[PDB]
Amino acid sequence: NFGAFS
Amino acid sequence: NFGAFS
Amino acid sequence: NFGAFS
Amino acid sequence: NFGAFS
Amino acid sequence: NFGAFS
Amino acid sequence: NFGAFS
Amino acid sequence: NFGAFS
Amino acid sequence: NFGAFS
Amino acid sequence: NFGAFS
Amino acid sequence: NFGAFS
Amino acid sequence: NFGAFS
Amino acid sequence: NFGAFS
Amino acid sequence: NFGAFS
Amino acid sequence: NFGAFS
Amino acid sequence: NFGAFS
Repeated sequence: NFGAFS
Repeated sequence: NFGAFS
Repeated sequence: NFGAFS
Repeated sequence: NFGAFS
Repeated sequence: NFGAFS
Repeated sequence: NFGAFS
Repeated sequence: NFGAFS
Repeated sequence: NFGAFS
Repeated sequence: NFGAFS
Repeated sequence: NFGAFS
Repeated sequence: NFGAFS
Repeated sequence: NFGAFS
Repeated sequence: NFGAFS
Repeated sequence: NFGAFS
Repeated sequence: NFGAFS
């Protein structure tokens, strides 16, 4: 799972 | 799962 | 799953 | 699990 | 199984 | 199974 | 598990 | 199993 | 099992 | 099992 | 050469 | 060469 | 060469 | 060469 | 060469 600016 | 500016 | 500006 | 600015 | 930006 | 930007 | 600015 | 930015 | 930025 | 930035 | 959101 | 969000 | 969020 | 958040 | 948050 990857979140950036989210 | 990938989210950027989302 | 991929979301950008969404 | 990876979160940056999220 | 391989996922990149997904 | 292969997913990129998906 | 990895969190930065999150 | 391989995940990068995912 | 291999995870990077994931 | 291998995890980096994950 | 591959560019996405770049 | 690979660039994403870069 | 690989750049992500860079 | 690999850069992430860099 | 590897840079993360650097």
